[PDB]
Amino acid sequence: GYDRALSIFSPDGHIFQVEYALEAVKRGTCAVGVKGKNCVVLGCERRSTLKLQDTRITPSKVSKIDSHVVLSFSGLNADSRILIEKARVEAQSHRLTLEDPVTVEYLTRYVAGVQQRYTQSGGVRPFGVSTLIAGFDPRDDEPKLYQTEPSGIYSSWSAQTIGRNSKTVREFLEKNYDRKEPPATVEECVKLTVRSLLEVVQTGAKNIEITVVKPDSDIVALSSEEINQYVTQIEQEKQEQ
Amino acid sequence: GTGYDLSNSVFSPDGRNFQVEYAVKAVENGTTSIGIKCNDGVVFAVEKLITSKLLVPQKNVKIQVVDRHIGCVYSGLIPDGRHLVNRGREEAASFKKLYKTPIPIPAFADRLGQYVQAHTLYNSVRPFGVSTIFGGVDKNGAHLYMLEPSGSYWGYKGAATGKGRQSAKAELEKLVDHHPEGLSAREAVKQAAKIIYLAHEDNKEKDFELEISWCSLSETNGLHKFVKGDLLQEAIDFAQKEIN
Amino acid sequence: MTDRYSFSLTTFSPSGKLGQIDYALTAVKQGVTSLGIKATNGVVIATEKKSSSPLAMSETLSKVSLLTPDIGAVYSGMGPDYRVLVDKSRKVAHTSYKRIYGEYPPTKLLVSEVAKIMQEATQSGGVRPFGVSLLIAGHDEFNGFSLYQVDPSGSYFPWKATAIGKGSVAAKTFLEKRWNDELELEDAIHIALLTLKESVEGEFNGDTIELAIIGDENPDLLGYTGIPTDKGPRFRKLTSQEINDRLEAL
Amino acid sequence: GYDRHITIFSPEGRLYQVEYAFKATNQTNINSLAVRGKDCTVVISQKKVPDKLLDPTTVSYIFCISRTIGMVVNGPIPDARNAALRAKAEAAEFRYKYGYDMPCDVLAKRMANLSQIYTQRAYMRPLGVILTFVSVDEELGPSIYKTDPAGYYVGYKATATGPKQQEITTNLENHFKKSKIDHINEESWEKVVEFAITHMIDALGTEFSKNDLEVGVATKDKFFTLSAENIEERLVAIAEQ
Amino acid sequence: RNNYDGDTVTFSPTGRLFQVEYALEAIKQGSVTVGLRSNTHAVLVALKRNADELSSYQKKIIKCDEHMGLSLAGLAPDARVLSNYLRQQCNYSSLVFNRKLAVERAGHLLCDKAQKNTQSYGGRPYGVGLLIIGYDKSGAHLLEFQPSGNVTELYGTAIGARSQGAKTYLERTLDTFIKIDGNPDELIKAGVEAISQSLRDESLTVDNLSIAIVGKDTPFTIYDGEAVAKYI
Amino acid sequence: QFNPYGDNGGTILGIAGEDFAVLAGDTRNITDYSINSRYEPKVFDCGDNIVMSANGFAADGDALVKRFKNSVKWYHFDHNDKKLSINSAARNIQHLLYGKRF
Amino acid sequence: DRGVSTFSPEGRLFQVEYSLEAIKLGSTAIGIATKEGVVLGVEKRATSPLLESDSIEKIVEIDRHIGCAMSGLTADARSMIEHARTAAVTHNLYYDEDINVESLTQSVCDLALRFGERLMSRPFGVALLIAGHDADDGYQLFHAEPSGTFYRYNAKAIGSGSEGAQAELLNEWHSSLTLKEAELLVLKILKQVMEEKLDENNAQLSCITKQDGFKIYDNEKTAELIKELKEKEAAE
Amino acid sequence: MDIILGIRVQDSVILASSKAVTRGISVLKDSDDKTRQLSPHTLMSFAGEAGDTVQFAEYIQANIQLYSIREDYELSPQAVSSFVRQELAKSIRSRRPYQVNVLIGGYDKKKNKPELYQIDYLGTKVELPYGAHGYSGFYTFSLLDHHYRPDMTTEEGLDLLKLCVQELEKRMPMDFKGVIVKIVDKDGIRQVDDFQ
Amino acid sequence: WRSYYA
Amino acid sequence: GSRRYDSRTTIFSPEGRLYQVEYALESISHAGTAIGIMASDGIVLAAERKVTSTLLEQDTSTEKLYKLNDKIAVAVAGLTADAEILINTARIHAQNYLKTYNEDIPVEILVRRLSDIKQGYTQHGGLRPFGVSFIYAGYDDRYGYQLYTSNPSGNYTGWKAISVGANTSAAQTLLQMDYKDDMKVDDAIELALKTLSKTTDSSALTYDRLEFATIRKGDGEVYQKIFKPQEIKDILVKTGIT
Ligand SMILES: [Cl-]
Ligand SMILES: [Cl-]
Ligand SMILES: [Cl-]
Ligand SMILES: [Mg+2]
Repeated sequence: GYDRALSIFSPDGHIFQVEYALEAVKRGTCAVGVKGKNCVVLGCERRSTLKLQDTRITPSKVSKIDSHVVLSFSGLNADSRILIEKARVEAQSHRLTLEDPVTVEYLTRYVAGVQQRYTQSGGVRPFGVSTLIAGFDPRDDEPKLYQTEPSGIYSSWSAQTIGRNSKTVREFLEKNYDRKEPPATVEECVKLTVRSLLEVVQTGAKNIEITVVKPDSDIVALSSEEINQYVTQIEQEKQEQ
Repeated sequence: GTGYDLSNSVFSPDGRNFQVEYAVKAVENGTTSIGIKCNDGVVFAVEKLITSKLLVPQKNVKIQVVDRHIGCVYSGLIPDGRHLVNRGREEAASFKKLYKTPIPIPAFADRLGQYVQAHTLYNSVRPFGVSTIFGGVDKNGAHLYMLEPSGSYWGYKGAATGKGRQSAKAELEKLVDHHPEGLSAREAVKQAAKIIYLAHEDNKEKDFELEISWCSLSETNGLHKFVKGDLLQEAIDFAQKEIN
Repeated sequence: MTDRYSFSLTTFSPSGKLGQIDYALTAVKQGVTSLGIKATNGVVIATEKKSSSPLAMSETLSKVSLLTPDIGAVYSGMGPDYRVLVDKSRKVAHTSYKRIYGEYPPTKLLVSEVAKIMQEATQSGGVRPFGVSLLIAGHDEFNGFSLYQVDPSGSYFPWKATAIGKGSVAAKTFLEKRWNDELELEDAIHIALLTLKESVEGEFNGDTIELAIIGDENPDLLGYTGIPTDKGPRFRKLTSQEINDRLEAL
Repeated sequence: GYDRHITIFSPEGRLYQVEYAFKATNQTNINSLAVRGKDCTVVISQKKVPDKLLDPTTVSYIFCISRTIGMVVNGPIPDARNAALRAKAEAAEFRYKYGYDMPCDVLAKRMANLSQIYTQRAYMRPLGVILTFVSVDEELGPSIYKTDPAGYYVGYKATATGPKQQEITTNLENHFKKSKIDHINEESWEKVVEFAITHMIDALGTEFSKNDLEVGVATKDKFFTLSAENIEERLVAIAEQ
Repeated sequence: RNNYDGDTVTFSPTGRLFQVEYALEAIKQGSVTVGLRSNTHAVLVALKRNADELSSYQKKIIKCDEHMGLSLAGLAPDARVLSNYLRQQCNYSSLVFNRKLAVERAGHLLCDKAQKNTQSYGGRPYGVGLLIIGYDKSGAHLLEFQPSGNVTELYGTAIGARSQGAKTYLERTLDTFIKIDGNPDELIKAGVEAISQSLRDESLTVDNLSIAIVGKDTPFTIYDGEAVAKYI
Repeated sequence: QFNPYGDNGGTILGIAGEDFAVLAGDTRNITDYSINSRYEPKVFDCGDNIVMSANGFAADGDALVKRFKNSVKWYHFDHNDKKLSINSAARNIQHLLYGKRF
Repeated sequence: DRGVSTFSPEGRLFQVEYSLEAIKLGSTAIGIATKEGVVLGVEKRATSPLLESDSIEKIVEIDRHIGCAMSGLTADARSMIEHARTAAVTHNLYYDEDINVESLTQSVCDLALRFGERLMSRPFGVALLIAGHDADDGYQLFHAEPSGTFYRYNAKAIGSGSEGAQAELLNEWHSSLTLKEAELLVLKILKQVMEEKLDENNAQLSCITKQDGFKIYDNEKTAELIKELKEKEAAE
Repeated sequence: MDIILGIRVQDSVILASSKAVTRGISVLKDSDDKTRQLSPHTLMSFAGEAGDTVQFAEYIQANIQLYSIREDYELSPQAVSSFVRQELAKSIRSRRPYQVNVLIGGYDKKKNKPELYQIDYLGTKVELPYGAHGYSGFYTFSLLDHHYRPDMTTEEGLDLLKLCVQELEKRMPMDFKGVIVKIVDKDGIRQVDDFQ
Repeated sequence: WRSYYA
Repeated sequence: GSRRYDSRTTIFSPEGRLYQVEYALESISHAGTAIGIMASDGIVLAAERKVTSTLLEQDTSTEKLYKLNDKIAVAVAGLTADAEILINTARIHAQNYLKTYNEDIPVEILVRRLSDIKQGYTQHGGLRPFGVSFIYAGYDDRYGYQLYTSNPSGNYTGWKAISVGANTSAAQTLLQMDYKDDMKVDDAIELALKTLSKTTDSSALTYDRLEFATIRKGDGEVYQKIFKPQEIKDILVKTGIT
């Protein structure tokens, strides 16, 4: 039984192992989510330092938890699997014992609880991961979007981004998202998402992935052709005096 | 040691276990306590420093009994002593439960020792902060024993440990010359009071209260009893006389 | 009063070195030379019984050890470690093979098992690696003769011949010279005594040399007769006399 | 570095804690030697009682392990009695489980194997003692087997242990070089005890009183220890030759 | 000291166990409390401490049975633990043996419970001091518990910050109050004076004064607030 | 076979008035056809103005009362000497009993 | 790196005392006791404007008669709440009665010290205002710290503003205060110590009364209360 | 003795399952769907001891659904029936074994073949063109042996099934309150809502 | 100062 | 007590990197290079032995290429004994999956479980990571030929061609140039052999310093071939390196 306390307080009241876990997130690819009026979109970046990777089979950064809920993340990939599994299992347990799928908040509160437990249990280190969890409550049309962090804290967001250069992307979103009039179309919500990744990706559209989640378990990821189609026009409306 | 004295089970480069030696310092700093073996039993005596006139006299007993025939006294960290005695009490019951006969004194000695030595084996425990004087009458005699934090123990004619150990040992070696053909249970009680008084002159700053117990095949029927009442005063007196 | 050492005592250093394995190997290097040679119809393993007092009785101590009736082991490094590894190896050869298949394990698999025992001392909580290298030599029906080396890391490799311990780099070169794929067992026994002769500076005779072979089946060592498919053991330790007889003819 | 404190390797490939454990075996300043007779085995050891307050009869480093195995300990008494109990235990269990008396060499292997362990598991220290086991074995004849804190053990024509090990050893080496045999060719154990006490004196350069020694004998039937009087008888005889 | 005080399983080169000593320092920071006894009763007087003008006053006295109780000075959480264990022993003795737990035996049981946390790796000593009073078959009793494990029987004492004031007073008035038999109101007054000798820029009020009494035919009961008006 | 249950007889009665309540039982304790005692009280005062009786197998009956009484003692220790409402006791005894459901 | 249960040379447990520092950085929270009920308020303090400030829950119900406000590492509070709610429901299952406010506080504090190497690895990084009503000691407000200790306060403020905000309460609090007086007074003190202009979106009110139990005020109600307070002030 | 019938025609698999739930003396319900959908193309019916029956089924359900989300892929029917047999084969030597029998009917969207599997509480599994559990086989197997053709249409199967259900209504002492019928084909799982 | 002591 | 000697093996650096994972990767960088290249019709695994002597027997020697399963194989780079531990658990997992579902384990599921195990040694239990990196070459009737890599962190990803061990930044750059999606198996074979000869820290590339294996379409099934010493010498002449 190895139970040494790895997350402890230091004299100024910090918990360095949790804070250093946040540093793991900062080093991770950028992830972003945007709420529409009738949908939610999650976008992630693909590191472009690796040109020879099979994209058929490399695990995507957006994961289905249940047929109505998705989770993306920035941070250590391997850590992400543990959270994603725990969450997929819990959703199925919820369906069993309540005869109802999880609310987007509930599944989030669950993931965050696991993340928190790893910050005050002997023998374990915090998760180097932050998540964006999105979807629609069952039999409900109001889109939902939440964020969790290694500390266990979670909250909801009209739009939000995490990972390397999220300060930039958040500025962009903060100066492009009208709470009072949120993107009224799927097509233009995905537009606002690609745009914000282009502040920090540049490069190609095979280094972006987009996923559209719509009410009543309607989840689809776009293809390079679909995504590049948004790269152009975005880069064209640019060049315009 | 040069790093070699921060954990317990660690050998220094000349073969020592400093953590045990540091425990001995705790024993040496303790109250003085003795045992005198006689021709048919053992006497135990101990010094009770009266820290303050607020301590109730007669009322902080220090000598502990094990089973019905074994007496124990210790110097140093008192709660450590109580701990060991408890283990001894368990160990004597286990032995009697299986073998029926109450535990022979040498058998008891090694039960304690094995346990104390056990506490020098791992850096997750510290040595016992006590030296213990114990003995009794068994199927073939009286036996006195003293047991050190290292776990070492041997059988003694008389033994002492604590702050006044040196005065005590000196007076006990004398006691073995004059009264060498043998020392009777009753004289050993008297001589015990003498030795505690003489030993108390270190710690002369504070007053003290004498406490004696014995276990004599003829005077207690082989059972451990506390010397109280008249026989005690007779010894307190014999001490006052013989120090001048 | 319980094993409160739940954590690895062997970790990666910033350079990528697994320190305690490195040091364990060092301990092997200090150990007496031991060597093995594979021939077409036998394998031989030899080492020096350098006694630690003329009052010690060298026969009471074997560096060469029978693992199965067809497999032998010799070592270089910390003897007491080798000893408890021979116990572990003999037991595993039963619990994890004989009790399941009714056969003794074949050489590679037993070697594989010993490796796992050492690999684990490289990663489990609160323990140091083993401080020995092993040369295991033996024979099974489907793989023939074989010779293996197993290191404190848990790595093993199969050899035509090799040596470990003190004058190993020297002796390795000596064996590379004299070894072909046509040696008979008697030929290799010769080369072994010769290769051992340089790594040894004092007296060199059948009382200071240990040498055993995996060869023909010795039905005379079986102990019982009447089961014709039981052929008897291929491992055999040479006698003190049997060594000298070849030492004169050297 | 911490490799001086627990039983792990030094960059030299060494176990300092095993080495420092050896140094503690001499902490008693007591010498011992054992030799084999025609049909007995004798171990002799110094007996030093410096405190007038000690009961000399309770002071010994010779333990009767089984009816046939005697064990002499070179080292501090607490570790020595710890070792003795474990051997007494191992020998009673061996008899129960297997139906014969545990042989001297076998007990040595078993204790040396336990010894090895404390050099490999970090949570236990070696014992600061060297164990000399002697018997007249029913298969091997008179036997001497000795184990140390390194986990090493072997058998000896004769042996000696302690601070003046070397003087005694070179003494006995000379005698066995001249006699050319592996034992004292004497048929009485009383004579063999004398031989031992003799060559002890000639090698330490000191005479012995009947209270300076402690003597143990193993015959086919049993292993027993000699009294002060059985010793004085021995000493008298040595003086008449 | 630095090298010898990171746990309770390390001796100092001079024989001390710093972790236990640092534990005693918590007691000295606690608020003063006094115990004293005659031949017929035993009394606790305690000075309760508050945080603000707006906060309550931390309780200092705890009933353990109908015949036994203690006052605490130091880490209040730890006293809860120890007083809970003491209530359990009192209760076991009552249930299994139909026998009230002798005060001496409570002391012994307490000492041994605490001693476990000076030989235990990964544990800590208790950070609290306890004054225990009770009436059993051998009369009135007062015990002083220290986190070292040492439990001591006295006629009187006081522990906590500025405790020396009350202590010296009790050593002075000793022969007087031991004889206060069969007059509880007069023994409490004796205790209230003793604790008074330990104030510094503070006067006893109904909100900060707390008093407990037990003895022959008077079960352990606690007075706070208006109940303690009588004695100021 | 060892049968862990017995029957010590007894009859008990409890009546609730407007400002009062009574609980009564005979004081005879039996085994088979023998009398164990002609006065062994079975109706007990538990404090906080609760009287209790557990009639039938008397060892079990005593055990239950003993354990409820302890429940009261610890209720006080754990809730500032608050009186134990009869209705609250009733709930607590349900749990005491159902703990041994099997 | 010493051990988590270690005592300092001044008699304090390091990890507990470091834990108290983290609490000082937490968003502010205030509770006030009045013979008409008890008021809990919190600084929400959203980080970005995209953060939906409704999902910021620093006031939670424990039972119908017991509410709780938190300040510090708030993620550490989830399981203290879960235990508290379970103690409230369990006590009712066992005794067919509501749990006492102090008894539930005592239960929460018993978790605080269960760490070492001893299930949890470190103390909690969060403090609690626990406000409630029971029929033995009426309205009550309690302050629970990761030290395991707790005090009953007539009013108490924890977090960033605490040091100053508390001195404010010592002057403004009196026993004949009314529920509405303490509502405004909580809004007032919060507005002074927050860094943003207080509005019905970065601050939250709620109370506990015998008749209506524990409610968290909806934005509408709080806003209509913020205005009324701006006006009483301009009326100098 | 509830009725668990299954027949695999050429393009689909048909499960017919008795609707009645009788506890002792009363018939508690006449509309009980003894089915769980294990995935879009796999349907399992079940009969046996009271609580065991649904517990096992929904347990198997949740497990296949979890596998589906994790691999974003729908396990073949052969693969599901193997996981199901394994669970029961584990159960039978457990403390309280599940006392459930099941039919598993699925469309193998990869082989484009319908498949019907029969598994009893012991973990006995057989691949069959038609199957039943309990006494139901005793009246219906002679009908099915006769009129069954491997190339029957879904409508022919339904007609043959109607025949089987009518013989059960004639000769079986229990009123089982009719059946619910479900079809599994390339397009998923639909319930024939007007069956006689 | 310190009010963490009773 | 013993807390004095714990190298905390599962902690974060102030930059948010996992010390022992980084140090273990440093270790792996000194191991013989292994390469995997995926063609339209097969997969090629080639690796370099760091252990070389005249007397070393190579007919019966394995150090880098291991069969997990009839349709999956691994190339190993790192502590070869750590590899065997992880390998045998993987060989089991494939057999467990077959027992449960009566279908061969899909390549990715096996890769995930092996990587999940590594990730565990990274987050709890206080043990050291496995100093191992894997290239997985497998075929399944759902994604066809697949190529993967996992390392001590427990992260895994899929590749068209990839390298592990020594000189990977060099080798990966050579592969990025000359790899074309429409390559055939024999093209891939020689791309791999030619990448090693350009990055080897050795004199020349000789058969006695290679292991080599191909997974190709066989029969309507998939054959898995681990070249014998002689077959390697041949392919080295055929492509012209000898
Ligand atoms: Cl956990
Ligand atoms: Cl091991
Ligand atoms: Cl108050
Ligand atoms: Mg494993």
